[PDB]
Parts: sequence; structure tokens; C-alpha cells
Amino acid sequence: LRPISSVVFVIAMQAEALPLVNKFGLSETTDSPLGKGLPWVLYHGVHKDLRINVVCPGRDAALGIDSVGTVPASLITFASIQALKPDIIINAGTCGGFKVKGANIGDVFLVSDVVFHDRRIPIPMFDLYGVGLRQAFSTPNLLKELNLKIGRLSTGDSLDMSTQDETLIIANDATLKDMEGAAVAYVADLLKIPVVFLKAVTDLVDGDKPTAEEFLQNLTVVTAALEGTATKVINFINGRNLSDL
Amino acid sequence: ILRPISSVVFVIAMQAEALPLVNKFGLSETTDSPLGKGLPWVLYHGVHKDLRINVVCPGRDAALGIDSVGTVPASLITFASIQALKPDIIINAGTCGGFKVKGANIGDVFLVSDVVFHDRRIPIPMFDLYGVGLRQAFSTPNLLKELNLKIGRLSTGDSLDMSTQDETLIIANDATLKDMEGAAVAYVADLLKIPVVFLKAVTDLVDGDKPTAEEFLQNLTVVTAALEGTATKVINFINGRNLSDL
Repeated sequence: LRPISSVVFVIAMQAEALPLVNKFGLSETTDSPLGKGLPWVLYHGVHKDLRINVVCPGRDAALGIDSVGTVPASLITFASIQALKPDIIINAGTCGGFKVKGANIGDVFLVSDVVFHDRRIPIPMFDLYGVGLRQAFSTPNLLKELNLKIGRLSTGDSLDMSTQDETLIIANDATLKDMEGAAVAYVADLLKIPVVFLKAVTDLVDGDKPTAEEFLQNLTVVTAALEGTATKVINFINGRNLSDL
Repeated sequence: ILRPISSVVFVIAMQAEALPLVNKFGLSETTDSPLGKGLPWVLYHGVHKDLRINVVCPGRDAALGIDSVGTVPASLITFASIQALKPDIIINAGTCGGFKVKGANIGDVFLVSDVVFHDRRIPIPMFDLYGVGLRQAFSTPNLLKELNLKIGRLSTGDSLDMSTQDETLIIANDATLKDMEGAAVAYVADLLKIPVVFLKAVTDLVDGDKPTAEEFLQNLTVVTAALEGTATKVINFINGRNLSDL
């Protein structure tokens, strides 16, 4: 095969992208290559053997909060793949974790496989489709070298967790809970692009703090840990082919 | 210079829901992959009188062949169709559950006034309203006057069933209709500034006495014919009119 030459990061919140942007000296795109009048942000750069791009769903028109959730993440994954034809996608972001599954605040996890906990369609065939079980691209050398934790990720468009959500998340044996991962994998699967995840724990879903409060409290520090890992991930990938990880 | 509507996109989640409409207007399946290669998405195009008509579906899933329902695939095809096909107006036609307390009956084909999500709960200020994603459908007063369709709020979520948490939000948002793509089509259409209108045909009563999946499957064929019937009259009404006339 050929060495990986192009990597796209899909990152939901702009402050989580920014340190990575600055670290690799990436520039904000000016020519709206993913479509006109869109709030989306793309940062581009060439670093050693890798073209590097980072896409975010951008600041919402009303208030400028990050356009989080499965739909915007799915849109930018699709558009950036079609526009750039990367070798690999990395969906980097924050997530909730389970203490009983070994998750701690500030851990940056790799993901083995990914599901939805909030697409409940109680009809055969549709049920499995809804769950949308998908495997992350195998990166055994990356995991070993960086000494990263790993677990199943469960995706849904809510930050909190209803009773029904929790039953499905426990049943699927997830270590991690986010708001976009499985939608990224659906699009990547559709377009035959390998996908890796980097999910950084801001809050303990089985813990003694409310989710929204804990997430907001740890966001700044955990973002920094996520940048430290994503940086190492980029350097590791440089000059390797997909077989090497 | 402004002009009468020349191009319409239909976004339809299930192929069987799209076919009656395809047959009615003699549309043919595109072979040129206008939205991108290697995808399961299906596009039908044709010309009826003064209007070019595109019907797009998220396609049958690779595993078992079932319709790729839900907000993500709908929002992708909306996005790709807008960019490639450059429509004047989008119509999101599909089936939905209805609340009989809100005046909905099985076989009713509604015109949506506005749209929300009931399954994006982000209990943080600013994020909360964003998650709900309240959006107004394009104003079509004359169409409503002509066609006499019931109207009401649509509430969107990626589940066919309704958890207790979903219900609380659906009740408080005073929706008449419940579906699986609507608010996401609206989101995408807003982003790209395309007028969107919704035709939602009631297959099951969320506050009735029949299990949802069961009632939906039972009524799907007859309600799909009803939906074709309304969409046909919508297409014929739009013909020759500008946006501001509906």
C-alpha cells in the first residue's frame, strides 16, 4: 500500500479544535469549499507527510454556540470527505464516561465500536439499523504506543440521560457516551473511509454530579488533555500506511 | 428578477412512499449519480408542465434492504440535493403519528406550521433552544385555502416509539404530529436558505389504543395512497405560481 497522506478531524466544538489548530499551524479556510453561507469552519495545513484538515459545524446563527449533535456532525463528515477525499477520519471530542467501566475524568479513549442509544425502532431489521453497530478502524500499534484506554461508545442527541437511554446504554455495555460518534461512523461507512475516535471524559455518568454541571466544569482542562493525545496521534500516523495503523 | 417556481425537491424517507408519486408523474430514476458515487440514495427526476420535479430518498440499507429512516440520512440527502439540484422549494412528504386529542385522524394529510425536535435535550442555556430547534415551515396560505389540509406543529425524533421523556416534551411543545426527519430537513433547509414545506400523513394515533409499530405497518399502504393524493394536488397548485403566491 501507500502511506496515509490526508487526515480529516471532525470536531463538534470550536474551542476543542482551536488548540490543535494552533499546534500544527493550521489556517482557517476562506473560500467556503464545503458550501456557501454555512456556519461551518475548516482549518487546513500540510505537516511533514500529512495534509491535515479540521472541520467544525460552527457557531449557531442565533447565539454562536457550537452546532453539536448527530445531524451537523454527519453533514460535515459527508461534505469534507467529498471535498477532500481523506485517507482517514478522526472524530475527536469530549464524552461522558462510566466509572465502573474504568473511565476517569480527563482520560482520552480510543473507540473499539460505536452504537446509537436513541434511535429506537421496535420493528425487526429496523431495530438493528437504529442501533447502527459499527466498528472503528483497527489501530493496535497506536493503542499500544500511546498507551490509550479503549471501549464501546454510545451516541445520542441528548447531553443528559433518560431512564430509557440508560437501560439501552447499560445493555450495550458502553464505556463512553457522546452526541455524534455513531453518525460520523454511518457517514464514513457509507463513503468507505476509515474512522478513528478520540473521546475525552469530562463527566462520570454513573457519578454523584449532575451531567451538565460536571461537563462544563471540566471542559477546559479535558480539552487540553484531548489536544495532547490528538497531537501524539497525528505524529504517530505520519509516514505510516493503514496496515501500520 | 423573480420568477414562478421552476424546480421542486421532494425528500421522502421510504421508497414505497415515493413510488406512487414517481408513477403519477412519470419520473425516472437517475443513472448519473448527481449526489455522489457509491451511495444507496435514490433520485427520481421529471418535468410536469412548467416544473422540474426531483424526488430523493435515503435509499435501502446495505444489510437487509430497509429504508434508511431517521434524521441523519434525511439531512444528508436534503443537503446533497440542495447543492446539486438547486431547488426553489423543498417538500418533505412522509408518514407520521398523530394525536387524536389534537384533532388528528388516521389518513389525514397535514400541512406543518412549525417543527421541533423532542430528542435533543441539552439542559444548558442557549444549547437548550438550539436542541429543540423550533423552525417555521414556509408560509403557504393560498395552498392551505385551496387544499383545506389540517395544520399543526410537528415534533421530530429518531425513535418510532415514545419514551416517557419524549412524551413530556412532545406534550409541552403542543405538537399534533410526530415523525422521524422533519426538524432535521428544516435545519438543513434553513442553513442553505431554501423554502421548505411538510406533508405529513397520519398512519397511527400516538394516543390511541393500538401499538405504534403495529398500527403504522397496518396503515402504511392506504395512508401512502392518501399522501400521494395530496402531494399530487400540491405539485399541480405550485405549477406556475411564484413563492410569494405560494
